[PDB]
Amino acid sequence: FNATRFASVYAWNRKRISNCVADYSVLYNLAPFFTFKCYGVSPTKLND
Amino acid sequence: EVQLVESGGGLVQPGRSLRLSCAASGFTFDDYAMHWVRQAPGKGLEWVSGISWNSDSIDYADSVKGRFTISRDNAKNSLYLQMNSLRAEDTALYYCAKDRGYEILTPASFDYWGQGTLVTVSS
Amino acid sequence: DIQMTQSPSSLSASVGDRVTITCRASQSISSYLNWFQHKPGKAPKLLIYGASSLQSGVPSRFSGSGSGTDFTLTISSLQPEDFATYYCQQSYSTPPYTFGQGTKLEIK
Amino acid sequence: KNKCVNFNFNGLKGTGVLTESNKKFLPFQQFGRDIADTTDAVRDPQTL
Amino acid sequence: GYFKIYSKHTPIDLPQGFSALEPLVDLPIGINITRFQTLLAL
Amino acid sequence: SKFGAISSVLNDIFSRLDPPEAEVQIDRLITGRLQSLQTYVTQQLIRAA
Repeated sequence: FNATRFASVYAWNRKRISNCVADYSVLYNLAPFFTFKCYGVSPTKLND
Repeated sequence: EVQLVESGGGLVQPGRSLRLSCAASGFTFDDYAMHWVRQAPGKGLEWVSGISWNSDSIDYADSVKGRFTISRDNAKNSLYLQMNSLRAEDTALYYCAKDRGYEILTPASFDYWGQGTLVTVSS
Repeated sequence: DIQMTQSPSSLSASVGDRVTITCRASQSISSYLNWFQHKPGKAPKLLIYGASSLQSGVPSRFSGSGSGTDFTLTISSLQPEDFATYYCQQSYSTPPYTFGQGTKLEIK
Repeated sequence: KNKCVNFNFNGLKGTGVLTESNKKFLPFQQFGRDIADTTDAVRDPQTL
Repeated sequence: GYFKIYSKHTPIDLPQGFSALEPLVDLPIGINITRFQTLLAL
Repeated sequence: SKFGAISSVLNDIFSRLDPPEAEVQIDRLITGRLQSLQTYVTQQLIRAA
């Protein structure tokens, strides 16, 4: 998320995440991320 | 905690050329844009020039077009500013600031600064 | 072009006061202004990037606000190390990164 | 163990009694089901 | 995008019998494959 | 049988969804299972006759 530059949409970049504990409160409590709407899972439940 | 060390300052006669180097060590340098700015001894801050993360987009101030040239060496993590055809009104204190983003002309501004180096153009 | 004006130049207050400084623009810049603090003895530091976004690592005492043509910074506590010169910079108009005049701050 | 407890294994919630199992899972087989398609055997993430 | 490798070793044309191959390794590769070739030792 | 829901386990629906649409999923599962049980009872009544 703090990456200085992103790739173009046609050549979209993919990163794999595994073997770690994931805390989504870092993403949730920041104001700038206005568009945060999720499919198939309620965001509040991500923490568990 | 980032470091910005500047060198090359001194005193020269008008019409001569001098060379400035600014080295950074506290952050990743290959993806940040940098700028040179000016502070008069009795006036406020003024922007001078700027270079992107890579030497593609380059900008100079209007009053200094065609006289000063900026360079950047990513391998040793530094940038440089060659001053040519100096006049009596370029005896100010020059700061080497780093941009938040990667381009040159963006709403993003300078994040971290470094102590300025003093130059004098007189006899 | 663009012209930035500092309505106050020198302001006096105490350690337990609240101070405000305003910066006005010639035309609208769409909240694209930054506030810089410059100590006379060391390298200047940024206080606010964007209209009202607080930079990390600085005390929350400083508060920026305003949009359009005028902008404002406020200090609520005035800690005794808040003596410096404050600048407002625009990054939206064709003149690249033009700075306004200084704003001296003294405590008395 | 050996009493009616509310359990939560890797986000899988339920209520039941956890007992020792003689089933010989494949070294890779993680969960377990039955003829009726009910999770009746499980492997603890902390201790295999 | 996952390369699944299943393996089975047996002590012995193809002999007649039934033997399920256990899932050995998963590879998070995510590439395209259209051809292949085995590797021998002379 | 998931009966049109995203999953056939009630605990998964609870731990994966908020009430506003977990209610819809649970309603779908409930009506499907109720239909199955009703069919079973009807066939049982006919065979009992």
